[PDB]
Amino acid sequence: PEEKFKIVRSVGEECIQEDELLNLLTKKPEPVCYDGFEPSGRMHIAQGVMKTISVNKLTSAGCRVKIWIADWFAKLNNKMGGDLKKIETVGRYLIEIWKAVGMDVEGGKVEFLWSSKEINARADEYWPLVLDIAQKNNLKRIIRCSQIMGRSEQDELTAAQIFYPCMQCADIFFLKADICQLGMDQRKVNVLAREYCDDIKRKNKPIILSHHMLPGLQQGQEKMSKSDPSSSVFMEDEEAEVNVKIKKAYCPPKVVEGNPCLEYIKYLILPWFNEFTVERSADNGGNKTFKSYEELIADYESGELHPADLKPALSKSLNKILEPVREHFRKDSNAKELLKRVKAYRVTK
Amino acid sequence: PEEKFKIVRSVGEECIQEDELLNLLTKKPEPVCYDGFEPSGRMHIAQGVMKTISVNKLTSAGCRVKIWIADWFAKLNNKMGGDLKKIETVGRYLIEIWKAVGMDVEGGKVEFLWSSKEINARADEYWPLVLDIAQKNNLKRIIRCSQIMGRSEQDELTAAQIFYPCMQCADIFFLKADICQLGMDQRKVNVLAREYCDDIKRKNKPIILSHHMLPGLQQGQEKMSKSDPSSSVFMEDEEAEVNVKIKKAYCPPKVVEGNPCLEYIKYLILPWFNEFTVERSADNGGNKTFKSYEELIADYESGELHPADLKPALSKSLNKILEPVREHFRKDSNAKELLKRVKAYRVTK
RNA sequence: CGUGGUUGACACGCAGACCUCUUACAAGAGUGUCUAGGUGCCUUUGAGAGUUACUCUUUGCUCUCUUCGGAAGAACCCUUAGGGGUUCGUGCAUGGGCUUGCAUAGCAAGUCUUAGAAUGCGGGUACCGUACAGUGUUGAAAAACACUGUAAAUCUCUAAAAGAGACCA
Repeated sequence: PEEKFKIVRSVGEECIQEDELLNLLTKKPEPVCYDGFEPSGRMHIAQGVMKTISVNKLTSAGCRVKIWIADWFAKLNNKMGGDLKKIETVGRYLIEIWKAVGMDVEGGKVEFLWSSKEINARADEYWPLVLDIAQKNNLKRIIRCSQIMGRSEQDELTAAQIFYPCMQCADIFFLKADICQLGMDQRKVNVLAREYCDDIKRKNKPIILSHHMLPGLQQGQEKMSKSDPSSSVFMEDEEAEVNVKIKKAYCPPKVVEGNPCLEYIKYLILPWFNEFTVERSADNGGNKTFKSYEELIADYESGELHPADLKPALSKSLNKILEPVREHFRKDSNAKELLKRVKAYRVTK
Repeated sequence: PEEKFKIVRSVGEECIQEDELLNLLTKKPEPVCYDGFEPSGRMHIAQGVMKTISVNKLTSAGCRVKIWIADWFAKLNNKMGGDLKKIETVGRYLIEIWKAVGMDVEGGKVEFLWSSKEINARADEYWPLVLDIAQKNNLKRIIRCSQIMGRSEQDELTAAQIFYPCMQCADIFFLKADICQLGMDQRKVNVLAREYCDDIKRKNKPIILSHHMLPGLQQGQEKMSKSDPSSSVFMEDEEAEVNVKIKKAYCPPKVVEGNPCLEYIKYLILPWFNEFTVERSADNGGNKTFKSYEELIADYESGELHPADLKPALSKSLNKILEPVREHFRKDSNAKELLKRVKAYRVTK
């Protein structure tokens, strides 16, 4: 159990009630983890590789993982202008992406569940939960959750966006989930679920495992934005595109704070390869291999590792990571058509 | 058409866009009318007999009438504490009451539709309408509709009670409704549906027919309350209960304004029996039979008709109206059991 | 846009733009790459009929002499040399004066400037120079010329279409 605990706890940066997590792992052989994904356009790296890492860690720990393809949820936040057909193509594209990048789907522990299909099949189960969750929460509490949409409390919220936290909270119980492994931006809704548990006096509250939000490639971008293709590495970005984006990426020398390249290495490269190799000429200290983030940050702060050397190794590593996805979308005709259609779609806020 | 227009218009006190109503009657042979009824406990007189009068008027005018048994709508407002089983029992009790009092169900123009069964059967049609209606409407607008629940905008509104106006507005289109024949307290949500039509650019807006709210038997009670059994005549109230309630009813002499008994005569006795007879001794001017409300108010204000005579004749007329319901619930075992169970239930606000 | 090479090849000066790199931009660099269009000509053209949702408005596309009497220019038929014959190229908007009420102007309305070509845009034209692929040809290269097609790749790619009201909800 302690090994399982360490593995899962490594997935998220924040864990609410770690003791409950440990008890769950000891007592339940196959805990249920989920994450919810709006098919909101081209997938950037945090959705593909970081989520693959988290999910594979969870499955290796013995957990079952439900990937929630949030198609009506995409509509409610007006993605692709609310066209369910374009949403469905986007979701199929996303599923193909996770398959190609190395999601352990074949292990039989990962299930892709579509929100519309599942809720339609069992609406009698679902909507009562939505309605009650609303009933036990006052309005301001729901508005506070709007960040799950990438929207602020000051935004003119369409009342469908007041819906949105309600069904997302309901999903936790409809899916019978034990671990809420989601981004920090989902935290407010996840907490809501525990609050609801108090109102209904349900002892077994869901765990919250909040993941780090990978910053955007430009300065001061706490999170990647699909609206700026230049700040974000997309799963199907060509090697030249990746190289250019990384080259332009913010990376002041000897400054670790807010250096998005370093977080890319920390959260993407090291968790994937377990090591990071910087290839340099003999005059430049030669090749150096880093097995921990601490070594990288130490040499970077000292100035032994200069951004000019850091970024090329970085780009090479991401290109290696992304090559299987490019190959899949090049070889598989259905994935190729899905990607063509997705790239043809205008991204809506 | 003009005869049909007069008949229908006589049903509601307010009619929005009367001209649209006239065109509707001229163009569509069978206009579809609805009203929604929360199975919220014992049926007080205005829910049974006045609605029978209105519905029979509409059907006599050739309209189709859908009686909406709003059981999820009942749950959302915590009626009977939100238990669908007591809600269903109450709804069956209401249907039995409407059958017994003389609802023209045999005519084939009145359809009792359950919110649960209908919405569950066609959720794909229903819930998108709810979601879009919410999407177009800002939150303050939804809260303003809370009166449809018997709740104020200052009440701690459960977010289910923000659901409630949206679901009710959606009902209008889900039922494909042409005439919203409902109480004045529904007006705000009814108007919402017309506003929605502008937003979706739907030319054919639903006609809005708002009924008078029958006052409670006590002074200053603009509407009957199920929380005060003494102020409300229940359809199954025994003759003695009716007599006592009418005796205690507010009825100052020569004062017409705010006099409930006169309102019952105007809205229940005349529309039912087309006349009302006050039986008096020869020394008290003998029996007098009134064919119109103007005669009633004139003689009452003059003081020729004293409350001591008005109340007995009034109670006699209500007892005559209610006797079929008492007989039904006495003879039919299923109705008898339903009434027993309903009377056993605590009314929740 | 200038300097020299009289001339041209060919060099210097000016400016910009594209491509890579020194990164985080900024900043900087690099001949790494790109930078002549004009000329003159025609062009307000009546009215009707046919051309899809049903009808109406606005068009677009087709059939008759086809506003100043539009085949402008092109090309083909012949033709003594002046010509004719044949096919095609056949667009949109405003004015200001006078005149009816408005202190005057807008605002509501009538003829006139075939259209004040008067003012604009658009398009079709033949010549020049651009490059390119072909062809001949002078040239060891560079450089030079006759012709061929273009310079906006290209086509309502309409399945006529935009609105209003009907079938009627």
